[PDB]
Amino acid sequence: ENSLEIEELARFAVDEHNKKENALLEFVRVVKAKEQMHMKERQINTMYYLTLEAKDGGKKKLYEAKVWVKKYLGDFWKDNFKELQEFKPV
Amino acid sequence: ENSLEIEELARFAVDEHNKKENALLEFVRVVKAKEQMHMKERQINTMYYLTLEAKDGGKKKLYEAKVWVKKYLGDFWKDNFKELQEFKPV
Amino acid sequence: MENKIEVNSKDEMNKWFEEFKKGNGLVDTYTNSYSFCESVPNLDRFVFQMAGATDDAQKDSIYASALVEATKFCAPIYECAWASSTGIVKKGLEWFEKNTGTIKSWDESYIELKVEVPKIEQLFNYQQAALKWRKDIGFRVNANTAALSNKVLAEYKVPGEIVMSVKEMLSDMIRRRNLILNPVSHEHVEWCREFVKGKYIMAFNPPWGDINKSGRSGIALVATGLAKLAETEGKGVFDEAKKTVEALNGYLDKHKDEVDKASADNMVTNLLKHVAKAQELYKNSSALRAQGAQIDTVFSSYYWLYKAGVTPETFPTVSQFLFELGKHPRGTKKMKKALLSTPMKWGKKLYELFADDSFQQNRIYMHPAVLTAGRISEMGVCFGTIPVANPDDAALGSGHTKSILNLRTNTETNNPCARTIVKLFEIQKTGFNIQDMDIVASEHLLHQSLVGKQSPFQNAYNVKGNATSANII
Amino acid sequence: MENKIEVNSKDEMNKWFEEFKKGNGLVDTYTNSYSFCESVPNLDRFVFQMAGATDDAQKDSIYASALVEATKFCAPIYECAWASSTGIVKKGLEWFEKNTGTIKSWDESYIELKVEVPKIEQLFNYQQAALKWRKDIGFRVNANTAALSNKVLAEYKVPGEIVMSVKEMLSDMIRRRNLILNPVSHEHVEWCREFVKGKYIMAFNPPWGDINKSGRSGIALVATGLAKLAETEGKGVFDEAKKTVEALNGYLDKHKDEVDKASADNMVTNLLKHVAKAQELYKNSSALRAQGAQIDTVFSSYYWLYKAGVTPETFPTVSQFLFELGKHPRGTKKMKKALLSTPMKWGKKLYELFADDSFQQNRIYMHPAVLTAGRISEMGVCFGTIPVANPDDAALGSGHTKSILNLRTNTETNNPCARTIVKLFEIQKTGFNIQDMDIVASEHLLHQSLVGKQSPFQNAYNVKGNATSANII
Repeated sequence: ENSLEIEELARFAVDEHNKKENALLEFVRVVKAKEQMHMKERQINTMYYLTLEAKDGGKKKLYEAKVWVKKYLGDFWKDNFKELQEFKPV
Repeated sequence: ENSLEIEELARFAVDEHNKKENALLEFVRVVKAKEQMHMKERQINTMYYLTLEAKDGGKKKLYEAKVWVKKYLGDFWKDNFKELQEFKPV
Repeated sequence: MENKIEVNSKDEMNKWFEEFKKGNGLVDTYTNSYSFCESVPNLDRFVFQMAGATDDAQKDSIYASALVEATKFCAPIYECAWASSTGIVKKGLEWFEKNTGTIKSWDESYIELKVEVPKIEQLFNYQQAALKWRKDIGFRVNANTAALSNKVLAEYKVPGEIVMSVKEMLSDMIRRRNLILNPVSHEHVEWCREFVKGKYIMAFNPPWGDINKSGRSGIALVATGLAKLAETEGKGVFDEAKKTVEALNGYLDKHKDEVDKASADNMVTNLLKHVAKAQELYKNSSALRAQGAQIDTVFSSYYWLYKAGVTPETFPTVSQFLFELGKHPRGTKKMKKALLSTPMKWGKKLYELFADDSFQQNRIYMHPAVLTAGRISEMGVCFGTIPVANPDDAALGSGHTKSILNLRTNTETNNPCARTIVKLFEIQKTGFNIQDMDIVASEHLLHQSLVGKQSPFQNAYNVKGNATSANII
Repeated sequence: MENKIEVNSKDEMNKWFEEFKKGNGLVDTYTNSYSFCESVPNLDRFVFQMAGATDDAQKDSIYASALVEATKFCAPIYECAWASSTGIVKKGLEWFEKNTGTIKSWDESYIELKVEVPKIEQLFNYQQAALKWRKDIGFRVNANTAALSNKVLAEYKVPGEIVMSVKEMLSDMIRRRNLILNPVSHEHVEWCREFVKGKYIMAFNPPWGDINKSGRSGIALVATGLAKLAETEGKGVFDEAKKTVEALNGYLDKHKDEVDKASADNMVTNLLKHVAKAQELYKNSSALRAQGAQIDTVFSSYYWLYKAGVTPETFPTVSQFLFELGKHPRGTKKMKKALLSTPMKWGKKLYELFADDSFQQNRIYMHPAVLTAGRISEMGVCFGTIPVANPDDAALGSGHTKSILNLRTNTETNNPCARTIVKLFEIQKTGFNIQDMDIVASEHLLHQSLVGKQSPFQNAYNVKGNATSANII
């Protein structure tokens, strides 16, 4: 359900940070997560606060990430959108 | 051709006097007449002063008549109008 | 000859009028617009003439003569002049070429409408086309040439001496309108009238019985009621009523805990059905198409000019014709004779447009763009009053029916208009049996006077209310 | 689900809108009507993307995305809401059944019009029908929902930074309009243009050769000349083609003192026949039949709704569809997939109405009532901007082309409209070969802005003047 999903967002977040700042962070594993969802019939808005582990050359480091997800369950097209809104080390 | 034309107006003069003023005077013949006409393209106004002889039971006596004639030479209807304005003995 | 009323703007017009007025000595003592009427027409003798008359020809003659004498000198000179002004002539005749499409509904359907009854959309199209026609050529110069959107007057002052004669007319008009019905009871009408104002509760307990009770024909009483009300109080009722149900269904939502949600769900549907059927009944009502059959004088005149193939150059002869026609009473016979024989070809064509006997039903239903001999008088007031080829001749006088509207309707002069109309009516009454006539000129003129017309050039279609519901005081 | 926009009157509308505005926070900083557009869309990246793009699919994708982002948040909410309001939906859909007859000209010829070029009378019938449709259901609530009968702009105010880019567009528009007009020689056209301005005498002995000489076309060059002049410069010439004729009939037949009246009397016929024929040529001129193909968005939309068998109850699903379609750029393929796969009965029917490949000639000529995939966007702006089932979702943004017309055209904001159009145009230019396209959307939007459209719901057919003859400053 949820635990089966976060790790994807974590990898996404790292992969996004790799591009945003031109680096070679390798995702390790996730440790903390804090979801906050707002559903309104068709319109869904989920904000995720992530705390994850990532490698930088070899040493394992902690990272406080933050991701926005906007969804819209449509009759013809279900829309999904992700946006790493913030990514900082712990 | 006036002499061939005018007198008809006299006959009219008595015939009205017979009716409007309640009498039955009989026309004999006319001797004097004085026309005065004013034309304005389509609009014509002729005033006639006639002096005529008429029988009243038998004796023939003179009468000073007066006739107004208003004409309007139209393209579709030529209009004529007569009106005994005065009829007195002489 | 050629149109000697050189005007294209109000500026030229006013000057022309002031120029004409000083040399002729017009007055408006007795008339809403300046005219030659210096004394209220006395039509007394024609009554006694009509009484003494025996044969019908003489009676018709007498009536015609009376009407001419009435309308002879009381024509609205300013507006009449503007109506036949070179500018308005050109623009008015032009407009038809540039807008043949919008009017195809009745224009190209002409030959059939001569005999058959028009359909509502044709009337609507006609009226719309007229209202646009007025706008497109900038016809309005003052109030006497405007399009009225106001409401019919309920209070009409006439001297006591003729009151009984007026109420008598209305009483005969009302009787005619009742022929629209072929009669549904009045209580239903009161019920609807008070119902629509915002009283849904009534729906629960109709005094007659149940909401669905039917009449004769066996159609919903509600439908006939609203249908009736719309005629007497405008198109709006179908919204103000349909509205009054929303408050019900609303009220049926609160008490959905108390009252059923099955046989009550159908009350709204039922009533909405009755509103729909009522709309459908009102759509085809005689009252509406009769209301719509009302003729727009100047528009129909210019339409007929256009149809006759008259140009801004041949128009003076037409004006001269109408003048000579209105100047002195001359029968349909003489008119038809003179129409053909003229060298001008329009005279020949225009005659072909007539459809007098052709109609079968009540003539009131004939489409307002259909020319007939009797309707020629509609042109006469536009062009005939003043012969454009020689305007001074207008002083001679040329009477056409609707010129009676130029007379004053106010207490200052003791309403000469009303007096005249009444007199004519009483003449026709002395001469003929009114009941047996399709159209009574005087009644129609009164009906037009009652919606507050004061010039024959006003469009009184957008006026609102039932004119026969007026009060005489 | 159900239409959450219960409105039947302007007051109710205004209440609903005022209610909607506060809860959503609309603005009109950049738009003529209130909208969600709080920032002029920056389409810079799409250019560099289009440059970097290689395959065509990605270019089309980029363009679509750009256009969406442009139109995403700048929809005129008031008018859009009014357009999909229960009342206007009801009346608008109803109107087609009540008037199926009047529109048969193009309605029943649909399947033919998918492939064939429409005839002028079909276009005329369509436009008139549109104007009637607008009139009959009381569509007009404000200027942004009015029908323009006004005038094309001669001066078009734009920021300096893009002037040359706009002038470039017009140069490409002018170029196109000239291919519609072609090819009869120019000297003849000058002959006419200078002739009407007041030098008739040449007519006696025209310099090109003989008055009746025919060229490759089987008819007198005069007719083609007049037709040309009329095409390039409006109907008015045909009026001067009667005023300027006074010298014809006059100098030939009337002036017995100057010119002959035997071999010259027939010369009057000579040119006037060509004037008549010139009107006949102008009526069917490519310019006019192209001009008449101009589309009325809302009318065609509702027509397509009617043809699709949409009811006021199935309408919300259509609105939801168009919304979801406008929400995020998604190709025609997916569009058709979604059209077919839906449970709704309209989708397949609506799909069957497409006529993209069917057409043969230049798309500019396609009858305005023919649906095509590309033309879905015409519906999108009426129904798609606000999903009636859940209007609050409108804040998400749903872009459809013509919403660009909602943008402001004044210097205070530096004409974001012009900037946008130019941007899209340059994107299209970077991505594709403009010359090889039948219709350039941005150019069309500009041309619409040039005739002074300020909302996609205005009918700009009765506008007068040539929009490409404007000056950019």
